[PDB]
Amino acid sequence: EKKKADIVFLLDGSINFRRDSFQEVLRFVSEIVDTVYEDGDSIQVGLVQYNSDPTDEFFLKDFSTKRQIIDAINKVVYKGGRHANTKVGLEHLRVNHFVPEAGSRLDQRVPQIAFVITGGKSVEDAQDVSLALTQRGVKVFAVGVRNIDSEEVGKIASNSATAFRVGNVQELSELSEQVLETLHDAMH
Repeated sequence: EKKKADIVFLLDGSINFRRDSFQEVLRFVSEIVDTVYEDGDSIQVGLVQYNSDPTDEFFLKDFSTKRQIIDAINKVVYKGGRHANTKVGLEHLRVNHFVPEAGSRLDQRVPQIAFVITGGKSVEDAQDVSLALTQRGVKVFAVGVRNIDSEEVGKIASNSATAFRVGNVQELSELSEQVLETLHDAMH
């Protein structure tokens, strides 16, 4: 009954979001972690901010309590940049986050979840990298903000149930209920 999962967040840090809008994404990610991580759960969290390049903020192995994770999320600094490349972002997760040396328990059939939040269409199609992760057992969650349509969010997400869309970062929290039920299913 205890929840076991490794969740890696991939956050668009480009100019698709303003700096203060990015802080609303961090707050949303913190709220997700705070409610999904119950007392006694074995949940690890890593986070990547990406523009044209990915930036490792922390790995699954780094922090071991919910409070350390939440404090780590609320220390990420918006870095900006142009041309958010979600394909390079997902490939970086493939190489550097869903591996044992980064703390991933993918080898032990522990649920692996990639949570993508993007505010604009990727300058490089990420459909094949997302499919390669899905076929390896990684569940890819995709949350498109403002300039993301149904087809782009469908290319990133593993399936329709893990594809979400909102009109702005302030609306992100109306997905909280739906995201957690889907996250709940993704650990069942």
